[PDB]
Amino acid sequence: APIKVGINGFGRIGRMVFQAICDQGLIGTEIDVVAVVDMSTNAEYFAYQMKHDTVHGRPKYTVEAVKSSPSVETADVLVVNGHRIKCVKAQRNPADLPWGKLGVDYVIESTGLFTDKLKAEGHIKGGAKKVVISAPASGGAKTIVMGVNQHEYSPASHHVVSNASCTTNCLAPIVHVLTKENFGIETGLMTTIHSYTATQKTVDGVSLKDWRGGRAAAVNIIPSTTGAAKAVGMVIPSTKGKLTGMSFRVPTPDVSVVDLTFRATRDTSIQEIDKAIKKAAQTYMKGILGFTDEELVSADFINDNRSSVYDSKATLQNNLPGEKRFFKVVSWYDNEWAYSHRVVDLVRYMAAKDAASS
Amino acid sequence: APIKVGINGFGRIGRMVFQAICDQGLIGTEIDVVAVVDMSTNAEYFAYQMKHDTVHGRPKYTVEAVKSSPSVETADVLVVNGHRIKCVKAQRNPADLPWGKLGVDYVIESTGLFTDKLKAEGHIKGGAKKVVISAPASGGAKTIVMGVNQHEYSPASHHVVSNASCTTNCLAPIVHVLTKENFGIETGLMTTIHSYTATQKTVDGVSLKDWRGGRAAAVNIIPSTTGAAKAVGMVIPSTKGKLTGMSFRVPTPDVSVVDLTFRATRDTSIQEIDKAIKKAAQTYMKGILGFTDEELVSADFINDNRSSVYDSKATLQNNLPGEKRFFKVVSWYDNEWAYSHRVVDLVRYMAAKDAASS
Amino acid sequence: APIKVGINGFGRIGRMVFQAICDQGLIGTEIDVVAVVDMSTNAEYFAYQMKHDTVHGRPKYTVEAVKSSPSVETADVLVVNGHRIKCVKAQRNPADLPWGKLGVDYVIESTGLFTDKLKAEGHIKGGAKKVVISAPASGGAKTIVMGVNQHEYSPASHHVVSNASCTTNCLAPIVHVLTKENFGIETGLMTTIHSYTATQKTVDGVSLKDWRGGRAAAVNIIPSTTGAAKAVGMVIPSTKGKLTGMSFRVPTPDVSVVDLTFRATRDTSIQEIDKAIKKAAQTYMKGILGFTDEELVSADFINDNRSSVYDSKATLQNNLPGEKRFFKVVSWYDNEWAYSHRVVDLVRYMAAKDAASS
Amino acid sequence: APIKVGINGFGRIGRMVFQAICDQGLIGTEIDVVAVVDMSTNAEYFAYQMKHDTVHGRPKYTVEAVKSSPSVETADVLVVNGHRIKCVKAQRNPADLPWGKLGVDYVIESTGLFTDKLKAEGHIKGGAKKVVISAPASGGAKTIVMGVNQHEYSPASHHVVSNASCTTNCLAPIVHVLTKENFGIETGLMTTIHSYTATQKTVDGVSLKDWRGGRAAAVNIIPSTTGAAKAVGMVIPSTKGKLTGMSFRVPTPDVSVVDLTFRATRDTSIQEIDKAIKKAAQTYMKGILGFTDEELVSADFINDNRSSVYDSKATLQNNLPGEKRFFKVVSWYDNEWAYSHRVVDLVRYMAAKDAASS
Ligand SMILES: COc1cc(OC)cc(C(=O)N[C@@H]2[C@H](O)[C@@H](CO)O[C@H]2n2cnc3c(NCc4cccc5ccccc45)ncnc32)c1
Ligand SMILES: COc1cc(OC)cc(C(=O)N[C@@H]2[C@H](O)[C@@H](CO)O[C@H]2n2cnc3c(NCc4cccc5ccccc45)ncnc32)c1
Ligand SMILES: COc1cc(OC)cc(C(=O)N[C@@H]2[C@H](O)[C@@H](CO)O[C@H]2n2cnc3c(NCc4cccc5ccccc45)ncnc32)c1
Ligand SMILES: COc1cc(OC)cc(C(=O)N[C@@H]2[C@H](O)[C@@H](CO)O[C@H]2n2cnc3c(NCc4cccc5ccccc45)ncnc32)c1
Repeated sequence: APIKVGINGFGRIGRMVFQAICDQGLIGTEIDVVAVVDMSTNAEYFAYQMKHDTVHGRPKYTVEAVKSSPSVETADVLVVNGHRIKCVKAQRNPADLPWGKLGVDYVIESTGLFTDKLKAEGHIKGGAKKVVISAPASGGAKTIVMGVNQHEYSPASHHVVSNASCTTNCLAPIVHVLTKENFGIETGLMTTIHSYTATQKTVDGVSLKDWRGGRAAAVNIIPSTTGAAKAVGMVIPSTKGKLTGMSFRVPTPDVSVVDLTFRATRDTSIQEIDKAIKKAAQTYMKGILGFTDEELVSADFINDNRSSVYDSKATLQNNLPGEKRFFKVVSWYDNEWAYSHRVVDLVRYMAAKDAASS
Repeated sequence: APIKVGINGFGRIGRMVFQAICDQGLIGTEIDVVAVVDMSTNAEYFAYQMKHDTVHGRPKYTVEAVKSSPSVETADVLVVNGHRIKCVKAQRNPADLPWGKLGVDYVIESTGLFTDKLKAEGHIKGGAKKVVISAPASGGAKTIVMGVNQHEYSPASHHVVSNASCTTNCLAPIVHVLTKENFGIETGLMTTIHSYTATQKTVDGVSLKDWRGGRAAAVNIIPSTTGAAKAVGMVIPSTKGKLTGMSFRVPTPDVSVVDLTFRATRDTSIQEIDKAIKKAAQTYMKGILGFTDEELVSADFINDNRSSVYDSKATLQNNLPGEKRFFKVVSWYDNEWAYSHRVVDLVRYMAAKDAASS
Repeated sequence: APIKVGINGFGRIGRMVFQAICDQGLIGTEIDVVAVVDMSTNAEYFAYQMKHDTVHGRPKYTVEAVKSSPSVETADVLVVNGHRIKCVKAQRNPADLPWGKLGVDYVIESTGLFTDKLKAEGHIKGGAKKVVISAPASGGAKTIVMGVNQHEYSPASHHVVSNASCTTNCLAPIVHVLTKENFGIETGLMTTIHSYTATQKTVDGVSLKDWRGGRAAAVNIIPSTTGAAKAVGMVIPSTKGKLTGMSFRVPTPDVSVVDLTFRATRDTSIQEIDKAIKKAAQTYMKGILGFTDEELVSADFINDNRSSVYDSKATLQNNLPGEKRFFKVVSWYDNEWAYSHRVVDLVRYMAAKDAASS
Repeated sequence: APIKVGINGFGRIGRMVFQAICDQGLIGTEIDVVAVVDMSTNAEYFAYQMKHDTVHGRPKYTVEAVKSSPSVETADVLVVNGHRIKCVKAQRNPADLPWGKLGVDYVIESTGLFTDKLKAEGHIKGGAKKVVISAPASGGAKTIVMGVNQHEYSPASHHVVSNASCTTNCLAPIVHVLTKENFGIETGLMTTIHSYTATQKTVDGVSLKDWRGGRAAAVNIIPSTTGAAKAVGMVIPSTKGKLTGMSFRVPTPDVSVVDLTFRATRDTSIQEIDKAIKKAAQTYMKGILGFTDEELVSADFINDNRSSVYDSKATLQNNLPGEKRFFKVVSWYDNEWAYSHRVVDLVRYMAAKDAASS
């Protein structure tokens, strides 16, 4: 029984998510992407965008654009590895979307305009069963981070779920084992050296909400606030009010790194922490949290699908010799690639669980 | 009698133009910028943007934001070197602008939405007397390139003028001395290595009109088209249908270079062309066309206000040993800074001539 | 009978060449890289450099560093896909290299210090049979561009061959078909928008020979001279003194594009030229010269091994409507990747022909 | 009595220092730069390098290259604002420099090859009096940070002084007031997002000592270690073994930022710390420690000569709501410009004190 999904909003996020599905070879067999929705239905343009990625290169699958009817002037259907995907026109209100008419049960909300629990529900009123917001959510939506708290998903209570953010998906895993392995965490501050994103400007532009955010992105180091710190508090309750952090947008199109500085509950050492993270990466966190012993740089993590990949050498070489409480942990993450795979993982999980409970 | 001007659209272009007025020390004495119009009237945000520029640095003048009335919650008035500038709320149709009520005679149209002669004329219906479009125009608007054909401006015939484009303001000067010095020009192809601009995207985004133009700007070499070639045909009629060119957008926030390859009418040499350009730069083109004998790079032309600055070394060293017809000329230009000064020079010219003819 | 090859100089060029060999799955079976020579014999460092590449990503083969004798402190042997490569200490004079002692017949001279025919011959005096300079040569060394004039290679006369440069390998193929298909070429000027290289500096630095070439590389458009223009005159005699060109180094780590402007001998059209290049690419130039009908950017050519891939849309869209003589041709090239594959192709060709003639 | 100074090593650092002098308008009157030493004496090249800077732009003073004798083929004398500066030939051993013969008392060691106390003393053996190493020093040399411990300079005991590093000159000031204002500092970890430098590579290159540091600089986030953390322990004794930090080299040619995370001794608040830093910046730290309330970005600090400029907004907005011990402090610094001005200030301080004690 292929999971009927729909993607509302086919921008960087949307496409990435779709590509992640196709990349995992789930298209057709496991997941059926009935359709994608956006301000345009020009399938030829979508194929172009999918076939060529500045950062992620060429896809391992075949993409072609065709016409639903030999009547239509411009393609409106996408064909990935044979499977057919419908390019549907966008709506101002999610409830106006023909989800029920199309047979879509799970809608991936990635337009960034419906991050509010109430507004997102519109998809269900449109005929959808479940909605997964590919970004932080507001309005009391269940936030989940694969590898940290997916077990808290309630098929009967949760209908609008949030996959949090890319940064949160990198920090939470670390914080998760730090607390689970009973290392404790009195308080902590994290800084993320983050690659610039679509919301930024090429040259100095307009940004009334975020003044710094409007400055030339690939020529500046741009400070910015982030909720990934507090958000982890929702996935890991015990950390509420103990964690906070900021971001530094820098001249890279993709891949970011987390720098966590925290104080432990009981005396320990950087070595202990090191081994515990590695051990977790090889056991209950495999696939989500990984690690490296190599002298790597951002470029080396492109297309790495782990939500968080711990940098052992960087960590061990930059802590106090015999410190027992104050530590710094460094973990990388492909802010685009990994997050996308997590959205897929979240959907498959929910679907598998929604079916199990019947 | 200070020229009463109004800037419609206060983005990069609008500000740069305004900064060029201030930088030239014309604010107040020579030019009276009665007001600027944008979707926002937040003078504090405008002050911020003017006081800090990634590429051009800090201004040589003082900029402060004040309140028209102590009642207003957020500053709506800009104070540059004592002169007061009004921050007015934008309108959908230029004709609704209170130009006449503000006493504005010359309007600088730089929103990018009224490049059409018919739409731009709305400012005049709004009360303005003359309009200068800070970009290429359509609908039969007189196009002028200072130092090439300002003498063709007709106070009684032209009311909506276009200052052309940055690139055109770089090529025209060259082509102008090439034809004036009777070198001739059978045909010519020009390629411009241009810095990326506001219309581009930080990361792969949406660009239906220009597909390549949607790719990550600071990380790719992006081919694009340019009308600068044909436009020079309107400023210099003799070149109609003889010129054409293309552009390559590269990873630089500012400063571009023009690579002109053309075939001369009569036998000559690159040394001849070289001496001529330098001669013209020192005489009838001074201030508009300049040149350099130094081993410079793009950064070296930041804040250079000449529309086009000829590169002697680069030219002399890259032509055929004894060629007599087929040549290549290289000239730099600060695509932001110079163009901005030109808009100011055009306004001052129009104003002086409008007044002279009474 | 595995070709015995030795790499002198294991820098960007040398490694790329090596990776090209391994990538083509030639390591061991077809080509035996007996050893690589450099200022360091630290195999662990070389492994690191080969296992991680900022631009080309991770290798498809396995690389491991081991010790020749359990005695040595630091590994001095590289093991790729099982094959053992010796890491040998560099020498001031190539004649001091143990080529004969190692059984090396073909030496890849890529240190950039022995581009002179006389100095390169030192390898032969050292025991080697043939020398391939992975760069433009001087001193009368035979220059060869695969796909254009490899047939002119003489196993008895040519012992020190030059693969030319990346730029020459992109332009020659084009020029080759232009002349072969009898399009003619009175004169021609080419400009290459080239990615920065190892010879450049991160921040303004020292470069007595090339003043401009010493300025911050990733933040400037840096003009420079190129011999790729004249060099094509040696591979395609008929073009001697007819071609010339220049380069513009821009802020990209890899991939460049050639902008060729030329005047044909007989009347023709850009469409004729377009179809001809596409035909040549699909026939006698397949593998060397390719083409594209897509709206691509530099990043799309990363890892493309064709010496030159013609841009059809960019070319057709930027030429004069009904021009018959003056044209512009656009072709891209992964200046690093493709050139490397050519070096390997040159070597295999030579080796096959040296054996045949006996 | 003009301070007789000599610059050994005229690279980025050297020039910067020399330009700092001229910029301050000290050249000639206060400081007499008798000469500069480097592998080359080509004054014309030096003038070029000084008249054009990718990051800092054009100089406010005039630079010209002349010949000591109308005999010499290439200029060997620099003429800034009239003052004459000799361009001397470099030596392998500092003791072989004609410092005594030239009348140079204070030598600025900025070659990076003589950071060792013992080797640097060679300048004094060459006839010099005092030596200032424009970089961290080893061998037990007195390290001083203007605004933090210049008073600890002993004219009779210290003959080889170290101005520390750019990063240390940024963190020290902050830590200084943190301790002086009795906020206390149990332990502290600092991360510095640093622009790339001359030691890095444009494309993946050779770097045996620092493997990651060899990777393409302007296209990666590169982790690295830094002694700036421990170094503050020598300038501020009470901080020994309490501080430690790391660095992240990002794609920016200049300007860096410090992210300090520390635990205080007694209960306090971020607001307290904020007001304290500002107070200190207006009083005893003026000229060394500055601050901003604006939404700035890296580019906004170019040409800022303060050793450290505290970011109040960034700081206040990214700490825990009611935290009393665990805090984060952010401060920018033009790693090139500021440090250079400090070197000059150190020299003027030492000279004024050397003379005072007689
Ligand atoms: C690729 O094709 C194009 C072409 C285009 O230009 C016309 C814009 C976009 C674009 O913005 N594309 C957006 C971008 O790629 C991504 C947001 O991160 O999702 C897209 N997007 C934005 N709004 C969307 C929507 N409903 C909202 C909506 C629908 C109808 C009217 C509205 C009026 C006011 C405010 C909202 C309105 N439904 C689906 N995708 C959306 C995409
Ligand atoms: C700096 O402050 C802000 C804040 C903001 O968001 C709230 C948007 C902008 C912005 O877009 N800023 C634009 C940008 O800075 C610059 C274009 O290069 O001009 C601005 N701009 C956009 N439209 C403008 C206009 N009339 C058009 C117009 C007026 C009224 C309603 C309209 C409805 C639909 C379509 C057009 C409408 N008049 C003047 N400046 C304008 C600037
Ligand atoms: C990773 O290993 C390292 C370490 C290093 O630092 C010490 C430098 C390099 C490096 O420059 N590496 C260079 C770089 O990778 C590449 C040139 O693009 O070739 C390397 N290279 C430079 N000279 C070489 C040589 N013989 C010349 C030579 C050898 C011995 C003495 C000489 C004295 C004077 C003049 C020439 C001398 N043989 C092999 N590779 C060479 C490589
Ligand atoms: C423009 O002028 C040029 C030209 C050049 O190439 C020809 C190299 C440089 C350059 O490297 N320039 C170096 C660079 O700009 C900076 C160090 O970061 O200082 C320069 N530098 C390096 N060594 C120097 C020295 N004595 C040391 C020395 C002197 C003589 C021989 C030595 C042999 C082995 C080891 C050390 C040797 N004295 C002054 N400046 C120096 C500068």
